[PDB]
Amino acid sequence: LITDTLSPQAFEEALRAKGDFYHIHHPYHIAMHNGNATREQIQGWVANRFYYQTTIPLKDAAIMANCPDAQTRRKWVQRILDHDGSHGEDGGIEAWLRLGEAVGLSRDDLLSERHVLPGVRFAVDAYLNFARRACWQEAACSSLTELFAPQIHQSRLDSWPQHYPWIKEEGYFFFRSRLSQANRDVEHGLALAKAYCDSAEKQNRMLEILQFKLDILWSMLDAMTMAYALQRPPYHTVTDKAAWHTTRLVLEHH
Amino acid sequence: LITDTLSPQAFEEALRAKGDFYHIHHPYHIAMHNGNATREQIQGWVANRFYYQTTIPLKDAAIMANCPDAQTRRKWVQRILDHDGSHGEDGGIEAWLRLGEAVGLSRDDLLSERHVLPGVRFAVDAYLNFARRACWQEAACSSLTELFAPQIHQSRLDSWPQHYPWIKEEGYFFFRSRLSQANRDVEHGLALAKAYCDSAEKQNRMLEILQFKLDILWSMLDAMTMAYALQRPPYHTVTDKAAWHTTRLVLEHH
Ligand SMILES: O=C(O)c1cc(C(=O)O)c2c(n1)C(=O)C(=O)c1cc(C(=O)O)[nH]c1-2
Ligand SMILES: O=C(O)c1cc(C(=O)O)c2c(n1)C(=O)C(=O)c1cc(C(=O)O)[nH]c1-2
Ligand SMILES: [Cl-]
Ligand SMILES: [Cl-]
Repeated sequence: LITDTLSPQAFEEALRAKGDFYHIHHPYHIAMHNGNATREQIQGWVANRFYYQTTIPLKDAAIMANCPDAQTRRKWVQRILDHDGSHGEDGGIEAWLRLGEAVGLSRDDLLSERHVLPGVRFAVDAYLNFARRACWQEAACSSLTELFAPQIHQSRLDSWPQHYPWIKEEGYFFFRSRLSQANRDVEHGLALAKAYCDSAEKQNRMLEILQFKLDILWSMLDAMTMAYALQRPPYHTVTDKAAWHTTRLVLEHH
Repeated sequence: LITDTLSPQAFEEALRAKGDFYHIHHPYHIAMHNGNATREQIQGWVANRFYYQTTIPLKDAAIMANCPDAQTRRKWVQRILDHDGSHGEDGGIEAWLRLGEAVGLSRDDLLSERHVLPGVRFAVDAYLNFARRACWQEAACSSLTELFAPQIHQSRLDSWPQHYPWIKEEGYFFFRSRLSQANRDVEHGLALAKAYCDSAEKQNRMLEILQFKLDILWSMLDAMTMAYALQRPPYHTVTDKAAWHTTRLVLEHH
């Protein structure tokens, strides 16, 4: 715990130290990196991570709605454009659908969101609800797990082709695009964090907010582990079919 | 799937059939019932389920905030009284703390909420968030897993004394109190559902809301299983200490 307020430069390094808990250290990721994941595990990861990807623009729009500073909104909106496309070009959500196709899943497999597990849904929804309710500065700075993302994207680019040569080349476009996007994103996030977190109280709170974000990522992979590695998906004692709910209940009627 | 609107009696039958997916069928519950859970597994369950218990009055207050009908509010507030108590350590939250003491945990172990796993937190927070955002009728009716609760309370009253004689008597007061309270609650909840859900569209929607509620309960137990049965609590690959966030971030500073 911080007792005497860190300088902006020392505070940046305390945020970066949270990378010790990044999801690159989760066994599910480690198995994929080492070549020990199954195709079913890879497909399940791609289908479930699509729910996070399609939530990113929702959460960034939520931050914008709570942010009365036009300067900050002019920069932040680029995140929405990167994922949704500008306009019919493509964008990150389309690139994720192409990763789906590269691992053998149809566009409808991903777009239906029928394979998204409830533990993934509750973790990703927690991110959106924080973004809706927290002050904009706190919600914007919870993006800063992006500090650690280029390293994980590059790890996949380096390892997957050797172990999983059946994954089509087009599939890798998203990970390569993020090497530059995540870097520009954090150039903004860090400036915000270092300006805003100017007391020991705000610095400790922000570190706890970043821990919450890391917990979301870890918990998504825990749900995937139960379902696809341990043959304990929801209701496995009662049925062999998927029985969980499949609807963003507060955003869509059915 | 319902095509032609069910009668109120047939709709009740449809709600009751969802009991097939109730958490009495989860392996973590089954192990406790059969006498095969460890003292640590039982203590972890009591500490984590306290986060659900302390959220119930928050959720019920959220329902009331969204309910412009005074008649309904006059009935619903009794749920808040039941958990918070009319006076003194009276109430269900205090009874759960006494269950904590009966299994060997202090009041601070529970009140600090330091043992609450992120997967339990995100599932339970999903409940609260639905109650804050959905229409009051739908949020109220998501209580209807109470249809199945007296049986699970009775299962513990029947099995635990013999398997776990070290659990102190006073521990069993909460489960016994809920045999009557859950029945009083569902009298109202089922009357509301049968009156409100008077079209095929509303009936289909409500069965999906009840499934969402079932999925929350199942996912809480999946998180406990990872941490306490499978030796895979968060961050186990990089630390032996608890490193998850421990704060209701949007409701308390820290
Ligand atoms: O593949 C990954 O492991 C990973 C992790 C994260 C993260 O650290 O939050 C993001 C992404 N990918 C990603 O593709 C993405 O567009 C993204 C946006 C954000 C954010 O919080 O706004 N995180 C991440
Ligand atoms: O011990 C159990 O398995 C169990 C289950 C549930 C449930 O079915 O939602 C409740 C409770 N307990 C409980 O003690 C309680 O006070 C309660 C209120 C509610 C509700 O949704 O408002 N559910 C439950
Ligand atoms: Cl990224
Ligand atoms: Cl109950």
